[PDB]
Amino acid sequence: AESIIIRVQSPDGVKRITATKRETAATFLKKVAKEFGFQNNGFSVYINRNKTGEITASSSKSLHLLKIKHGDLLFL
Amino acid sequence: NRPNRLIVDEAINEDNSVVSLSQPKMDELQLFRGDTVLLKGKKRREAVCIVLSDDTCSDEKIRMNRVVRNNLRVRLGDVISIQPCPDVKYGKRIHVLPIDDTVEGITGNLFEVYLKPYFLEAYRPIRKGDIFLVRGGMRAVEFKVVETDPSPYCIVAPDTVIHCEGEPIKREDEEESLNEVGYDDVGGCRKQL
Repeated sequence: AESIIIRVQSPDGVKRITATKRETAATFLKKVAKEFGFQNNGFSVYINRNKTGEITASSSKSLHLLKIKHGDLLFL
Repeated sequence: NRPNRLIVDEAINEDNSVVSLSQPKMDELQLFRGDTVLLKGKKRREAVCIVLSDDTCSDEKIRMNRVVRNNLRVRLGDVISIQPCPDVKYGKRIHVLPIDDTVEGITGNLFEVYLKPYFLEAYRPIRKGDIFLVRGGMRAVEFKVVETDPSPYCIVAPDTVIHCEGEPIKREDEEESLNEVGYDDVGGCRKQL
């Protein structure tokens, strides 16, 4: 059985975000665009630590290159 | 017989905040990639760590480091309970203090040298009373977590200002020193153990 209990690491805490069984990046970008009020052309998706390394040094592709698992935690 | 209960064993990873479990077991417990799992040990003490998939892990055993094991008050062949954290929070306050024996001969500021690079961009889970070893800093210094904003545990928030008072703390009797000679202090001799 599959349980969507994915959690997001927010500055306040790591809580269970409102996610479905299937959804794309655009769907998630739209969520944070209303919940946090971020912009789709601003909000960046990251699934790893090294927050300081995200500054320019992180030019990796969040596509099939990094291979995102079904419920990867977003380190924000 | 409760799949969340596994027997603690040794780990191949020297990560102080990471545990290893079998893929089939991870599926049974419904665990993700870098998920934050809560490990309940003995004496009503629990620790939080990240779970990693390991093929060298048994179906009834869980691999973890010596630190977490000792802090869980469990020994080799003991049974612990693992449960993914549904609700976690960032440490809006970090109070850590160096041990008196680890500051012998030194003086000055250890905050900007040790109690910072190990927190900044680290994003690791810690519990009140846990001890971590900083190997990536020339010398291996032992630091004990006095307390945090949320009790009794939380995740290291690099955005939060860490606070380290200028007063070293004494070590407890049940708390061993990471300077002790363990299995990781033995090189070459593998099958000789």
